[PDB]
Order: sequence, then C-alpha cells, then structure tokens
Amino acid sequence: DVQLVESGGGLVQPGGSRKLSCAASGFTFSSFGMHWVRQAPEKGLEWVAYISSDSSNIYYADTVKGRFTISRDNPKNTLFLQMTSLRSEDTAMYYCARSNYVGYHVRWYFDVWGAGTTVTVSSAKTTPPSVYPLAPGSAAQTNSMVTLGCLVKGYFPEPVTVTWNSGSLSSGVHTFPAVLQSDLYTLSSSVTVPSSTWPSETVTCNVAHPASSTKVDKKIVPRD
Amino acid sequence: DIQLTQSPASLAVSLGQRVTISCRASESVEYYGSSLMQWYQQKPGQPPKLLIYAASNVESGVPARFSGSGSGTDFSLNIHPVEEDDIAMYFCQQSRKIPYTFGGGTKLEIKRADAAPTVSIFPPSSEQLTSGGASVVCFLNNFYPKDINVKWKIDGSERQNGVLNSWTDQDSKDSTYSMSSTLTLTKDEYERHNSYTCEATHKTSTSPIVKSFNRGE
Repeated sequence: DVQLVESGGGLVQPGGSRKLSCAASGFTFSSFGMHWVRQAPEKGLEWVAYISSDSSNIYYADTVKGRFTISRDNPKNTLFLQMTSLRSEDTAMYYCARSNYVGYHVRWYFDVWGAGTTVTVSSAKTTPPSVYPLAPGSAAQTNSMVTLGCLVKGYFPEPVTVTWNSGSLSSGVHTFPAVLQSDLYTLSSSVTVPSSTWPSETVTCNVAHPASSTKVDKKIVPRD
Repeated sequence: DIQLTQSPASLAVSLGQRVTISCRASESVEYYGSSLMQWYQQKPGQPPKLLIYAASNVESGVPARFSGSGSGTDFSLNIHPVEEDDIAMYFCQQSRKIPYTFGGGTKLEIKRADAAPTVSIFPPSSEQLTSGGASVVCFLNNFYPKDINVKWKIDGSERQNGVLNSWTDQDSKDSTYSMSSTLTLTKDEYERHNSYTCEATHKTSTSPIVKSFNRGE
C-alpha cells in the first residue's frame, strides 16, 4: 500500500507563510525523488518543485522561485514545502508526488499522488452565509412539478453543505459549485418536487458552514 | 517552456465505442530514442492517476482497453472499449524540460440525446431585501449538450454586470447538465424596474426559452 498523505493546508493572509508536510509510507522513501504539484480550483495542474531523493538537486517553477523552499527528511520519511510571501494566486490544492525511473533518471514520471491539502490565500475573515429562500409566485407556478431553491450568499471560507429536508429529497436536487465574487463565496441549490406537495407540505433547505459553526434550516414559504 | 495542447477540450462518447484524444507539444519531448510524455486521468475531487508513461508504456494496473502512442510532438491516448470507469478528465504531461508542464486536459463525457433546459426564475426574498441587496436567480436544469448561454433583461434591455454563473458536472443519473445564474442588484435599483427576464439559448431550440416575473405581484 504505497501512499502519500500530505497535510498542513489551510487559510493564510496575503503575504503570510505556511508549511506543508507530506507523509510517505510503503517504499524506500530515500531512493525516490519527490515533487510538489498544485492545482488551482477549476484550473489545471502546475508543477511546483522537485527534490532529489538525496536532496542533491532541487528545482522550482519560476512562479515560486524566491518564496517557496522544498525539503526532505529521509528518516521520518516526509517531504516539506515552505511557503512565504503567499499571494492570492497561490490558492490551490497541493499535491505530493513521487518521481520514478523507467529507463533511468532523466526518463522520469510522476508515480504516486497523495490526496492533497488545500491552501487558500485570502484577506477575508470567516463569515457565515446568508440563506435566502427562493420561492415562485402564486399563479406563476404552473405544471405538475414545482422548482424551489436556496441562495447561500457571501460566506467564507469554503465549504458549505446543502440538503433538502435533511436528505429526504435527494432526487431532483441540484446544488451548484460556489463562485468567488470579491473575496466571499456564493452558491445556490434547487430542488424539484410535485406541486401537490409544496405549499401543502414543508420544504426546507439545510445549510451547514462549519468554519463559522453555522447550521441554518431555511423553510421555503409561499410569497403573499 | 514546452506547451502541451490537448484536443478536443471535451468529447462525448457512448460506452462501448472507441476513443482517441491527442496531445501536441510546442517543442519536441523526444530524448535519445524515447518520448518523455505521460497520460494521467483524474476524477472530480481526486488526485491524478498514472495511465501511461514514456508515450506508450502502460502503467501496471491499468486495463488493456488503454494504450498510448506517438513521438516527437504528437501523442495520443486510446481507449478502445471505453467504459463507465473511464468517464473522467485526461491530462497530458511531459518530463523533457523544466518547468515540467501539463496539457489543459480533455474531459470525456457521456453522449446523450439533446434536451432543452427547464427554466425557473425567482425574485429576491424579503430577507435579502431587508439587507439592502436584491438577487434574482434563474435555474436552467437538465439539458444536453453542455453548451448554453444566459442573458439577463431588465424591463426590456439586457444587463451584464452583477451576473454570476455556475454549472454542475454531468449528472450520473440522467447524463444532463445544469446551470445557475444570479443577477445581483442594490435594492433601490431593483425597485426602479418591473420586468426581470432570464433567457436561455441552447442547441435544442433557436428560439430562446424565456422566463420572467414582474414586480407588483
């Protein structure tokens, strides 16, 4: 069970610093060179740096050259990435990856990847979301199916979970990925149910935002 | 640096069919008789997985339905009998020069029959209005293919600022896509107008689906 479990990710103010640790377990960690690779949300993969299995050579992507330092502790078998003068754009999921040789050294390739840890560079302060009920109008309803929803607005940091009636309604649900407007996150969720069911029975969206210890149950009531 | 261009950006397939996506390099990645190009697949919220290294070498553990070939600057991954587990993103990755770069990726999606969106519009809630803000939300649910456009009209003309959009991944149950469009205004600007229109243009119809609500109700 060869694996890598990086940890150390979290929130950082622009200009701040943070250390990332990668815990290996299942191979001569002292023989394999190591890499750090990041991926910004919705973005692609960007190689960050490489370190020899002998700390002999270390290469950095120009994008982090004079700010990030890579290091390896062969004994406790862990890889580290020291981040300083962090910027908004350094925001990404950081991956730990073992290099490997098929023919020999130069002919290398990323062999294994950890689950990664997130790193968000922001000046925003923890902020619970505002949950607004999304209800249609009396006559402006039509059809046998009715769609209702919730607008989860202006929160920080990610994530936020949403369920409808604590899960009783799983089918016909759509909760969209958050979008980062300004320095706050916003997301929405819709749920489609039969008309013979809503006004008459309750429909509630349950929103959870752990960073602020917030649990809101917003009942979708009709508009007068 | 060495640029890697993958194409198509996305491909719709039918399970059981053959699939072939390509990756081109702005420079050669060949080194003394060998190409230093790799293929990685990645599924939502999960780490990349190695499939092929050195252009044609199939990593141990990956099915035979997979195969890779090419050299110089052109490469390509082939999944003949494409199956359920293969629906994911595929990245191109070279190891020739530093910085080591990855292609923009190619997303394989399930081919499905066209579907027009189901559109619903919602006025700002009382709770939000009390805060001085006003968001009008519109959902365009279960449509196919993925490409769709949303236009916001206020009273009669379109608006383009304060409009934020979000799209879901393909639905594992029905293979459709959904989108959410939010138009945010200050409460005062919201109260100087009456008509709020959400218009969706999709491949299914040339005539935009139109959803709107008038204040005063």
